Amino acid sequence: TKGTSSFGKRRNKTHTLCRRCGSKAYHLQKSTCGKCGYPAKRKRKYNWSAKAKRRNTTGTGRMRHLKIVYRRFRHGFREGTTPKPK
Amino acid sequence: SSHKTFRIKRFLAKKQKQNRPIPQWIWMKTGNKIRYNSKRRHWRRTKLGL
Amino acid sequence: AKIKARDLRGKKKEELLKQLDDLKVELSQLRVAKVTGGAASKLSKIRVVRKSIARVLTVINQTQKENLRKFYKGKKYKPLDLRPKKTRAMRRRLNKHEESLKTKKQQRKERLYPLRKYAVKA
Amino acid sequence: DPVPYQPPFLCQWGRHQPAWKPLM
Amino acid sequence: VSELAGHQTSAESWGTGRAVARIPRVRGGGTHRSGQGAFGNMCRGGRMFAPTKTWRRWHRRVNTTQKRYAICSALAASALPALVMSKGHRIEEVPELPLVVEDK
Amino acid sequence: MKFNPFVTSDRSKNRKRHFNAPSHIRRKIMSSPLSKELRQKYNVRSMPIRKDDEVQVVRGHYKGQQIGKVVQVYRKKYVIYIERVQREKANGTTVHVGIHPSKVVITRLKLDKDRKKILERKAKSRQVGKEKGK
Amino acid sequence: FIVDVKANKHQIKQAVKKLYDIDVAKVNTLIRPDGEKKAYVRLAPDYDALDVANKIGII
Amino acid sequence: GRKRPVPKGATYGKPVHHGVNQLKFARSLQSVAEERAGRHCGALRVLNSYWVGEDSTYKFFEVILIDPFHKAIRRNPDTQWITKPVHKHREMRGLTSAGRKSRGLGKGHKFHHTIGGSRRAAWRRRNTLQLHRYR
RNA sequence: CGCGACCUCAGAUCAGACGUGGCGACCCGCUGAAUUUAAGCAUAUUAGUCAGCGGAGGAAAAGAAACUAACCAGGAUUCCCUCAGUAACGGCGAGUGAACAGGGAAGAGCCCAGCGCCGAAUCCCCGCCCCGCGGCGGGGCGCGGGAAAUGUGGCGUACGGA
RNA sequence: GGCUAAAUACCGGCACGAGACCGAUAGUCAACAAGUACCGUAAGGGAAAGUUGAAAAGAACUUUGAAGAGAGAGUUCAAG
RNA sequence: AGCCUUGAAGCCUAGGGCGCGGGCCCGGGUGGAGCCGCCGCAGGUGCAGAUCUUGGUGGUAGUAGCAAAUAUUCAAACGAGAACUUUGAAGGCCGAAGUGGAGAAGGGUUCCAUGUGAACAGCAGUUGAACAUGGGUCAGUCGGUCCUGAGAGAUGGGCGAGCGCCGUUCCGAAGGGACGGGCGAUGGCCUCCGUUGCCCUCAGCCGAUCGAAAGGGAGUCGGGUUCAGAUCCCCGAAUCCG
RNA sequence: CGACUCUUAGCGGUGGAUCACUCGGCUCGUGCGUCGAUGAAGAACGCAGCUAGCUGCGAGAAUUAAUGUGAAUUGCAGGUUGAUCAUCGACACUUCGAACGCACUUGCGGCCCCGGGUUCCUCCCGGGGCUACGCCUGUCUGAGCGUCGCU
Ligand SMILES: [Mg+2]
Ligand SMILES: [Mg+2]
Ligand SMILES: [Mg+2]
Ligand SMILES: [Mg+2]
Ligand SMILES: [Mg+2]
Ligand SMILES: [Mg+2]
Ligand SMILES: [Mg+2]
Ligand SMILES: [Mg+2]
Ligand SMILES: [Mg+2]
Ligand SMILES: [Mg+2]
Ligand SMILES: [Mg+2]
Ligand SMILES: [Mg+2]
Ligand SMILES: [Mg+2]
Ligand SMILES: [Mg+2]
Ligand SMILES: [Mg+2]
Ligand SMILES: [Mg+2]
Ligand SMILES: [Mg+2]
Ligand SMILES: [Mg+2]
Ligand SMILES: [Mg+2]
Ligand SMILES: [Mg+2]
Ligand SMILES: [Mg+2]
Ligand SMILES: [Mg+2]
Ligand SMILES: [Mg+2]
Ligand SMILES: [Mg+2]
Ligand SMILES: [Mg+2]
Ligand SMILES: [Mg+2]
Ligand SMILES: [Mg+2]
Ligand SMILES: [Mg+2]
Ligand SMILES: [Mg+2]
Ligand SMILES: [Mg+2]
Ligand SMILES: [Mg+2]
Ligand SMILES: [Mg+2]
Ligand SMILES: [Mg+2]
Ligand SMILES: [Mg+2]
Ligand SMILES: [Mg+2]
Ligand SMILES: [Mg+2]
Ligand SMILES: [Mg+2]
Ligand SMILES: [Mg+2]
Ligand SMILES: [Mg+2]
Ligand SMILES: [Mg+2]
Ligand SMILES: [Mg+2]
Ligand SMILES: [Mg+2]
Ligand SMILES: [Mg+2]
Ligand SMILES: [Mg+2]
Ligand SMILES: [Mg+2]
Ligand SMILES: [Mg+2]
Ligand SMILES: [Mg+2]
Ligand SMILES: [Mg+2]
Ligand SMILES: [Mg+2]
Ligand SMILES: [Mg+2]
Ligand SMILES: [Mg+2]
Ligand SMILES: [Mg+2]
Ligand SMILES: [Mg+2]
Ligand SMILES: [Mg+2]
Ligand SMILES: [Zn+2]
Repeated sequence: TKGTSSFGKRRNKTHTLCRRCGSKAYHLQKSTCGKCGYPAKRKRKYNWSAKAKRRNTTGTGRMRHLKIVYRRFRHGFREGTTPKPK
Repeated sequence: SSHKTFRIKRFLAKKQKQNRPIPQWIWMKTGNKIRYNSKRRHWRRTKLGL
Repeated sequence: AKIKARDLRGKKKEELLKQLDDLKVELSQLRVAKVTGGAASKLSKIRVVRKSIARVLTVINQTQKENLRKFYKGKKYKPLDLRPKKTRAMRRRLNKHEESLKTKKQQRKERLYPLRKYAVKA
Repeated sequence: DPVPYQPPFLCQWGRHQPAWKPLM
Repeated sequence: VSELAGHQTSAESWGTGRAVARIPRVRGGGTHRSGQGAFGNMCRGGRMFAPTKTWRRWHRRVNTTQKRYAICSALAASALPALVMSKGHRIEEVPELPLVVEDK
Repeated sequence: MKFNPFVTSDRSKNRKRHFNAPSHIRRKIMSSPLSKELRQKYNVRSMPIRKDDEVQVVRGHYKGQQIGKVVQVYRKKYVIYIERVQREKANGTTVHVGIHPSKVVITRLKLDKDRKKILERKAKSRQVGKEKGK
Repeated sequence: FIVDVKANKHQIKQAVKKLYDIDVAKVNTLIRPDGEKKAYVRLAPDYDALDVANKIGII
Repeated sequence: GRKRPVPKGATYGKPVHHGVNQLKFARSLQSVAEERAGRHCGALRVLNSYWVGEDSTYKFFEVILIDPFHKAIRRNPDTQWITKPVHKHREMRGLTSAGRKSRGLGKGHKFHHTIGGSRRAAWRRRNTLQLHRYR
């Protein structure tokens, strides 16, 4: 009775949606995230998890600040200057 | 669960709006490569994770 | 009329607020017309109203923040929004005068022994 | 419906099963 | 060919029994690539036999005297009449085959 | 050959820069030669076509000596539509047959201030090239 | 009405009172499975709901 | 000394690596003091440190920390190299003296294992094939 | 007991600044195996290697001898060819394994404490005026406030110096 | 006790250039809405999938059938 | 000075053949855009097997099977079409620890209406939890929110090369609170009081914080209303706290 | 000539092999070599007239302003004193997140200033600015049977 009859007792949840990585890997009893380690100040990443690196890198998401950092870098980070009006 | 939370209800609310199919004008464009919505989640087939 | 950003800059702030409120009433009426079922002229007009609201708020924000930096230009301490927002490692550098600050002994060396201009013969 | 997983392994003919045994 | 080509997939072999061909197969999953076969040159996807390296001996050096001998032979055969046509050049109307022109 | 090490001589990259060009480069690519009379008059080899231009079709099925007005310039499919260059659908409606602007000659230009500025700038560059060649 | 989800009942009451110039008896809020906040604004009986609906345009 | 952080014995392997008690840490306790002070103060930067006292159970070190951000250091050209971002956390890379004494770097026949940049640069420079073009 | 200094230690949503975390191919500091080989295996080997941890920069590190040599002496550091699979290490087994010098790429040198001379001759912050203010700097006016003799600045550092 | 460019390294990022390479079971897992769909409580695992025509010119209209389906007619050089 | 939209590669061929052979060349059809001979060069260069990898398709085979829990019958309607849809009548079953009416976890639009019979519901369907358009969850009183339990977990401290770990009262100056009195400053018919600023004076607590939608926890019931919501909407009665 | 079975050929179906194409990879080389409390990487949720996914953006939400370009976007409707595109230097950038008022339920606070309420009279509502830890310089308030000087 370790299989089909024992699968019916699975209703209480241990993990839930995390609020830093977004994945459903936030354990409720230990109060920590198994994906990124949310109560830790640092991101949980490893070099044995080489494929799990590239799922979450800088090239993955939006880069809503880093692309305009690159755009300001390619003209030398000018600030306050305006082009010549008509 | 009838006892929902706001975060879980908002997460279900986004998926309920994603569950709708494509319109009929989207395959009349020039460079169309979409015949149908391939991300149609049914409530019996895929259980949304969790 | 076509609300352009050129004539919004010379006008007074209260006229900008009155035109903003008129555009908000116009947006609310077009949303009511969309939900009741309206004309495609109104359905294309709501985008023009949204872009006009964006233009009016942009001109208001320009006339606010350039006047604020004109006010805080002469002062030594200025707010963090008015401070120049560049990269953090470039903000945490040395100053231009501090990169030119040399010691007295190094200035004495540069005075007594400059790198001479010379050439040799074949 | 997604791709069904492969037919699972079932210890069918070990020492535990008396339905068939070899010469011992 | 890149060294990561084929080795990014984790695949343990199923062992014996299972009546499968004793190949490292993809560890589970509800997808098409699950128990399929990743490593090996004969499997679909994965790696190929003998990945070509960046440190192949691409360049060959020749002795300087052999290089100069090749230059001297290539210049000396450009004066004989039969060897130029056997290269293929239409030279029937050329007045002299060592064609030397002025410095203008 | 090309001697600039930054100009691309790659087929896939040139096809990428062609078929993924923004609209101001689409206008630059979709240009058409002028007629012999307009070319002698303005000393301009070619110009980008506009919605209000006149066209003789040079190559294709609809070629001839028929001067037709452009309906509109459709830069997404790299094509223009001409007034009398059209065909009949099965149901009966007339659909303008698309012509690429490379098989298109201009008989009359629609002259605005920017159009005259581009023509004068091209004539000036042609005169500078002719003076440098002389 | 359909309301942004970040609102309060007092915010909906003062918003209806400032926009449409009408007094409010109470506000009942729910959040739809679409995501937006449906608001049943019970008015005072001195003004008519059908008259203010004909004023704003809905019918 | 530093003991091996393992459960009771249980260093799973060959009898070379079963040593747990008599192991020694590669850096000195003065450099441990420097890196602890520099980890407590990320803004302050370690210059060097010195011994003041020792017990049987403790040693005691004064670590000199410098602001790279105060004007008396920033406007002084003799110490403005401290204000440069290259010298961020010298105590971890081993750029202070107590860390440089643990690196085993120097000139001559007694320091062949750190010729080049460091010991790691020495090992990497020695363990490469220089597979040339024309060979 | 009261008042006033100094020394240690607190409390501040005090005035002005900084650090936290990410990427991590290259670089630095630790920690660190077992597969494997030795036709077994335990020293060795894989190997200061994989994994783990911390820290930056556009390079990092190193770096101007408590050096190499023993020659008619060379002369900071880094990298390449060669030394050289050599000297040497190793159940002297399996295997491991540099350095000097020579030819080049590059080449740039220096500053303190101490020892001493100069009325602390030095540094930070706040008030006013002028210039400039999108790398908050220069000069003048303040019986303004502090830091500093438990030592700031100038001359000066092994090539001698005063 | 301390500082210092240069020659040196770079499978991350931005902008590029080239190829005696591969040509959709190959080449990066990913030429396409690819770290997507999907699976596992989780750490993690992880696909398949390019080609009408030059131009939709994507078959008007008649007719059997409830329609899917056809039979004529029509477009195209070619609906083989 | 090769072949080619006056038809390249690929593919099929009861055709003509050549070479011992590996293989190759012509004839006919399909095809629509590139291809080959010779001298050299280079390789990811030749399949019948590896319980080979991927994809596809046969015999089995129209076969095994659609057999657990007593049972359906007649007429009418919609409809092209009815054993299964709907209504009426008859006969049955679950026989109040139910096949009934409601909740928790979980599911997430599956709830309701309209239309469809392309795909699914291992027969069918005019039907459905399927598909496509639209709608639906209204609270001071019902819960969460508050408290604490078993426990978890910061600060001080200790340890640790280090991310950090231990520890919860233990090597802590751990309070920012309030009665009264004095002083100056404001506000209101400066009456009299509140607000704040300083000083005197007073004070024990216990460990920051989290931790139960069944524990403790103030206070809402009756009637009516929707295709789908009712202690929530409407009416009539109350009631708790500030 | 029957049915069934075997072989070959024409044709038609299952299937997508071969060939030819390639806005894609792989490798090598060059220049630059820049993130973040002035709030990074990442995540969540919203934004289109008809908009699921992708892409882009942040309540100004498939974009605002400025410059250059010079008559369009387009699947369907709607409307030269500058449409659309690219550059982007100005403005703006919801909520988590180093994440910062304490917790992560979107819950509970505290201080100051404004508008309804008032006629400062305390609640209530709405808006705005602060309130994370460590550390550097200085300031203020302090403690000490620590070292002293005066009465
Ligand atoms: Mg549990
Ligand atoms: Mg880390
Ligand atoms: Mg299920
Ligand atoms: Mg000096
Ligand atoms: Mg492969
Ligand atoms: Mg050129
Ligand atoms: Mg060993
Ligand atoms: Mg060690
Ligand atoms: Mg150094
Ligand atoms: Mg020593
Ligand atoms: Mg402060
Ligand atoms: Mg860091
Ligand atoms: Mg062995
Ligand atoms: Mg062996
Ligand atoms: Mg063994
Ligand atoms: Mg070793
Ligand atoms: Mg490592
Ligand atoms: Mg950097
Ligand atoms: Mg350096
Ligand atoms: Mg040397
Ligand atoms: Mg030799
Ligand atoms: Mg021996
Ligand atoms: Mg070794
Ligand atoms: Mg040497
Ligand atoms: Mg001195
Ligand atoms: Mg020296
Ligand atoms: Mg020294
Ligand atoms: Mg030294
Ligand atoms: Mg080249
Ligand atoms: Mg494919
Ligand atoms: Mg394919
Ligand atoms: Mg193919
Ligand atoms: Mg592939
Ligand atoms: Mg095909
Ligand atoms: Mg054909
Ligand atoms: Mg045959
Ligand atoms: Mg073609
Ligand atoms: Mg090849
Ligand atoms: Mg085969
Ligand atoms: Mg049958
Ligand atoms: Mg049967
Ligand atoms: Mg029931
Ligand atoms: Mg029920
Ligand atoms: Mg239903
Ligand atoms: Mg069926
Ligand atoms: Mg703990
Ligand atoms: Mg609680
Ligand atoms: Mg409870
Ligand atoms: Mg094909
Ligand atoms: Mg395929
Ligand atoms: Mg949308
Ligand atoms: Mg604009
Ligand atoms: Mg413009
Ligand atoms: Mg709670
Ligand atoms: Zn997480």
